[PDB]
Amino acid sequence: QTKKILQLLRLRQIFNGVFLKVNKATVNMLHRVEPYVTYGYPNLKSIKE
Amino acid sequence: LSNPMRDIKVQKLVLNISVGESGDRLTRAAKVLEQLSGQSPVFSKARYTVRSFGIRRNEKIACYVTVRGEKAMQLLESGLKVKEYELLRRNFSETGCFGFGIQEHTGIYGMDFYVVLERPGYRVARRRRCKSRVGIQHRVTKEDSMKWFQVKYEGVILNK
Amino acid sequence: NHTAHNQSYKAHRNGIKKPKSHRHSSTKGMDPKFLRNQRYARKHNK
Amino acid sequence: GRRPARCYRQIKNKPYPKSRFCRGVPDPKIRIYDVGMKKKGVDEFPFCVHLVSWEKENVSSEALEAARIACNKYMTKSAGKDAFHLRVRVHPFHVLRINKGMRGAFGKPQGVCARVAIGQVLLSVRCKDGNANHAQEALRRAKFKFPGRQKIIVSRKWGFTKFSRTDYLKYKSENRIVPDGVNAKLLGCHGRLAARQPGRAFLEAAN
Amino acid sequence: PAGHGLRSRTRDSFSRAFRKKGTIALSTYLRIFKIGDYVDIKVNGAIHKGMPHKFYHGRTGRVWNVTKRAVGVEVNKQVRNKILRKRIHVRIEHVQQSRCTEEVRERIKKNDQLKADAKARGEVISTKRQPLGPKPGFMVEGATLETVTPIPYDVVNDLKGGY
Amino acid sequence: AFIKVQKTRAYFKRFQVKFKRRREGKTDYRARNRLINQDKNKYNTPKYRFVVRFTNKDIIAQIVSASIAGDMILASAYANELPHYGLEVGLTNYAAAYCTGLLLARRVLKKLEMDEEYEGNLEVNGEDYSVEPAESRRPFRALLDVGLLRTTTGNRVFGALKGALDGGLDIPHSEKRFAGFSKDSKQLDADVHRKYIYGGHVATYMQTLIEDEPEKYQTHFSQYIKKGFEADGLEEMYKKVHAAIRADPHKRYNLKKLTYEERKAKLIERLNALNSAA
RNA sequence: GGAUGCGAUCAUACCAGCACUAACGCACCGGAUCCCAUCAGAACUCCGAAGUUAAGCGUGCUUGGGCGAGAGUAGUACUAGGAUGGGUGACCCCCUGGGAAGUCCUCGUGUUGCAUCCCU
RNA sequence: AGCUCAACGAGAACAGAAAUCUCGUGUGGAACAGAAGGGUAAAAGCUCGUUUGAUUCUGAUUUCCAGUACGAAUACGAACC
RNA sequence: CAAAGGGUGUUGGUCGAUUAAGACAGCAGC
RNA sequence: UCAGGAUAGCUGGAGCUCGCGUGCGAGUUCUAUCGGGUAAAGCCAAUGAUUAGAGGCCUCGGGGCCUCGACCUAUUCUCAAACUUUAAAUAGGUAGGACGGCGCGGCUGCUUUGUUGAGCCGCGCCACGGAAUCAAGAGCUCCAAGUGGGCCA
Ligand SMILES: [K+]
Ligand SMILES: [K+]
Ligand SMILES: [K+]
Ligand SMILES: [K+]
Ligand SMILES: [K+]
Ligand SMILES: [K+]
Ligand SMILES: [K+]
Ligand SMILES: [K+]
Ligand SMILES: [Mg+2]
Ligand SMILES: [Mg+2]
Ligand SMILES: [Mg+2]
Ligand SMILES: [Mg+2]
Ligand SMILES: [Mg+2]
Ligand SMILES: [Mg+2]
Ligand SMILES: [Mg+2]
Ligand SMILES: [Mg+2]
Ligand SMILES: [Mg+2]
Ligand SMILES: [Mg+2]
Ligand SMILES: [Mg+2]
Ligand SMILES: [Mg+2]
Ligand SMILES: [Mg+2]
Ligand SMILES: [Mg+2]
Ligand SMILES: [Mg+2]
Ligand SMILES: [Mg+2]
Ligand SMILES: [Mg+2]
Ligand SMILES: [Mg+2]
Ligand SMILES: [Mg+2]
Ligand SMILES: [Mg+2]
Repeated sequence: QTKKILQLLRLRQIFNGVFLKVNKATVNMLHRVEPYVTYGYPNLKSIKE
Repeated sequence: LSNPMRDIKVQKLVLNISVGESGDRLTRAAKVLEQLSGQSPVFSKARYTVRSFGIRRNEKIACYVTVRGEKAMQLLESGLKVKEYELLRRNFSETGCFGFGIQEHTGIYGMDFYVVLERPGYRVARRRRCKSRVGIQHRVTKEDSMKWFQVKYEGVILNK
Repeated sequence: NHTAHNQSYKAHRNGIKKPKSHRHSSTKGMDPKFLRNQRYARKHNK
Repeated sequence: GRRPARCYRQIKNKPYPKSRFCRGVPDPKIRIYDVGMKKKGVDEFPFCVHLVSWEKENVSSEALEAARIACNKYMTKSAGKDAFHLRVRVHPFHVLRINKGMRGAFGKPQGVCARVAIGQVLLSVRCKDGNANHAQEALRRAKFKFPGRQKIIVSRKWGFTKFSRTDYLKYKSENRIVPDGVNAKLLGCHGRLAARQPGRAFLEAAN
Repeated sequence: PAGHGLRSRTRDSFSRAFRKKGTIALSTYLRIFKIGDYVDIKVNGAIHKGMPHKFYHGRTGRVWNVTKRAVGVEVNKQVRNKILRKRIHVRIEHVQQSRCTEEVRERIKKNDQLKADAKARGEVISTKRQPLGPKPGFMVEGATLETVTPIPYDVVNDLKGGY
Repeated sequence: AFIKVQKTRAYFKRFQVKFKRRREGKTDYRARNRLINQDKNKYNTPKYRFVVRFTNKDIIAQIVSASIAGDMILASAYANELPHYGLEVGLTNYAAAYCTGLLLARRVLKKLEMDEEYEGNLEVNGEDYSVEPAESRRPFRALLDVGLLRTTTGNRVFGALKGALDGGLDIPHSEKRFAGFSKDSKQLDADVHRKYIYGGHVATYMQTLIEDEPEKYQTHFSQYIKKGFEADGLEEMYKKVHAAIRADPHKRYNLKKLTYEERKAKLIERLNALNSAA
């Protein structure tokens, strides 16, 4: 299950990163791969860099 | 309470002769009821085999007949006349019924007299459609049956 | 004696394969009385 | 003879009670669960102290009787034959099997034991406040008869009732308590009104 | 067969609900079934004819045939790496009309009119539903604040109702 | 000695009530299920029931179709409205049942706008009759729903069945239960059946009492005498009624549930009275 | 506002006790020639309309039982995922989530379709 | 088609714990060939009436499962009852 | 690998009792 | 038949049919809806097991009017893989359009009292793609190897 969800998030390699819109559908997917990822709210500086 | 529809009456009279064995005795016993009641009696069969009583299952061991109407009254006074118009207080059931037994009456056979008292309107519990229960106040009680016997035949109830 | 170990992994190598769904499905096994009338209705269709 | 208790200390199998499927089970060692003055009224013994289990383990019926006898003897001497009521709160309903090679190893019934949980009361004693010290000491001796770790807790309830001592006096002062031997019945505001007595009819529930 | 009968392990699945035995209400026999409808298979334990195998109990299928007393139902069944389309006939006592698609028909009409109302004004829109999104900011009026703190421990309370 | 209570809490907890109509003793759901259950490959094809019910003083006839919300009445006919056609007495006998069935048949055909194509039986001779199909339309079909009565030979319900058949309705049936059918001969006696249709059996009994028990005749047929109906004139009366049928076919007295406040107030009064006692 | 016939939902509709009902009904009820029916005209069947609302049916009531709903039990029991977490072990805390059930307490005691008729 | 069972309560010559008969209560506490489970009350139980669908002709489906056979079962069609 | 059970070893904590109206130890004649 | 073989699965090779984001695909979630009887719970609910007193003490037996036990009523301790009213978490099924919808006509030997239904057909009109995320793409066929002793958490 975790393997499939990480693929749907396009996180196929350690330390890969992606943006993700917030909605109940996506948040519940993320909840099921909690120990394999870390995430948060990126500020303008982070998005630019 | 004094409505005409509350008048007590004899619903039926049942005469039971439990000879306790098949054969000629049962045939003779049945003939006694037929002439005494004017209708063919029914032959009852033992429910379970009992060696102590000497009866086998599904064997005719008794005969009874049901009588209604005037002949029930005519045949009921004769039984009470033999009984001297006296009954024990325990002979009346809680459901407004009473019975007695004679042992003198082919031969001589002892009979079992049981009387069912009912008021008009008991059909509600006997009909097939909208079968219901008779109201509690309208049912014949133990006290009502005793009073009926004390006014219908001016009999006596011996507590003993 | 028996075990289902590794069998789900084998099934998912190329599966789970859903059957191909076509617009029209086979009429085999349907009520012959209904089917026979339908054939006559198409015969006289114009 | 009987195996050491360590062999069946841990709860490893599903409950295996005596039934039409398990036959030839020996009787439990413990057969009496109430000792002392068990006919005393609810108002006689306010104090109550429990021997509470602190582990999840099997307790053999043999150990339960030994604890009851040990607790009973000390309490009788220390306080008297009519100054306490001891109740065993655990019943052994689980049957232990023994396999007397490994072909067809399903064992025959050996004995019985009780499947105790964490925080479950093992023994209870009710008496007067003056004998609280003796009651606790009696349970201390019984602790050495059990395999696991237990704890002595002084109950805040009136004897074996389910009411707190403060609530029991509150209800009794209001005339809402109907003694029922060792139990106590609380009168509410339900049921046929004619069933109540002049001084035992209430408009609101006991809250 | 081969170690298990047709109704093996159906002690609970095929038993009637508590205090719901005896006569079957006649609304069951007044249902109308058409080709293409979705039905949920729920075995009634009192009717022993036309009853589906225990596997199909609790499954939803599509109606592909209608007979005098039964409906043909298509049910998906996973066998190893494939899904099979199992076609079974079941007496109508064991089938309930499913509400799995109850929102589709009413949703299409609303989408059609919304697009029509938007086409006349030359405003391209989308009728797609969306999952719950993040809430916007707002102000909450101040009120009395109740302070919550951890409770001191008491052993006597480590039991339902206390010791 | 003291007897254990039979109806305890446990008894009521596990008790399952039967259907309201069943415990009221009015509906046989085994028969009802087999009467209304339509083939699923017929979809929304109503299955009409010819419902005939007899009360102590009236006959009720209805054409009924089943639905989820309840039964729908297509047409109804009551024997109590036969006086509008001429029949004043014997509204529950065999002849009245025939008239009630005939009236329903003409009314339903009138409602379906097919009464001209099917005129029914024009020669009522007591023989078994079944309306032959017309050219461009089949006859209306209905099923007899007798209810909880005993389907005995000569039963009034089959008298109403004959009237419906003579009215032009297709009702599956056999002649084994019409009045006049013989168990041994296994044949239908038309003369006896025709006798019952026109109340001949009622007329025969009226004449029997006159010759033997005139006093009983006055009481047993008081309403017949009160309206100048004789035994020999009943056949002509019914034949006239049949022709007429084909020619043209809030104050509250019950207590109201007490409100919560009223019920509570009365409870307090009883509570205080009980406490003040003793 | 109700009754009756057929119903739907199948206890908020059941069970027990007590009380009450205008009109039309529904009943009880009268009889046993005919159809039919039995040991038995009790039932079933047929014919009838003298009597009675006594019962049934209907309605109301009960600090009634049951049933239904809420609150509470309780973020408790249990549980998915996590840890080179604690502990000798038995077991357990914490982290990311889901989350019951008796007792006790309060309230409720049917709703409704078609047709006919009464209140009119 | 009609009927209602187990059990209990209160009654009746011989008759009693237990023969037969009467009334009342009775959600199945009975019965349904056999193991167990499920199911069933104007019935699937009990008693009577009439009977042979325990029939003829294919095919389809389910269970087993390789989606083979056999056994068993189910839903139709065309006949005769 | 280690247990039940123990320590006036030592370090924290919880409840209770006593004490400038004189406690505790020793000393003195309660 | 049990140290084997065949069979299906897993695997390779050969391709073929298409597709380029408008994908109709997914070991994921969301929305709606359906099934369940494990964990827990329950006995103060059926069935079974089981501790103690209390009241009533009518009626039955026991012994010596007394008296113990049976009985009845309301309570009470403790239980169940082959008990259960209730009842999770996790997991299971279905659905979320172009294979949609509407309008007007037509066909039938099936169906209806009934051009009443049922399914199908023709014509016309409408249909911003009808949850999220992803889609190193999707489908189809042929021939064949190895394997059919497993082990660990
Ligand atoms: K210990
Ligand atoms: K097995
Ligand atoms: K039958
Ligand atoms: K009885
Ligand atoms: K220490
Ligand atoms: K529970
Ligand atoms: K229990
Ligand atoms: K191989
Ligand atoms: Mg040793
Ligand atoms: Mg084990
Ligand atoms: Mg084989
Ligand atoms: Mg297998
Ligand atoms: Mg069969
Ligand atoms: Mg019938
Ligand atoms: Mg009579
Ligand atoms: Mg009345
Ligand atoms: Mg109540
Ligand atoms: Mg069985
Ligand atoms: Mg078969
Ligand atoms: Mg230690
Ligand atoms: Mg080798
Ligand atoms: Mg191979
Ligand atoms: Mg669920
Ligand atoms: Mg299971
Ligand atoms: Mg279970
Ligand atoms: Mg459990
Ligand atoms: Mg090998
Ligand atoms: Mg192997």
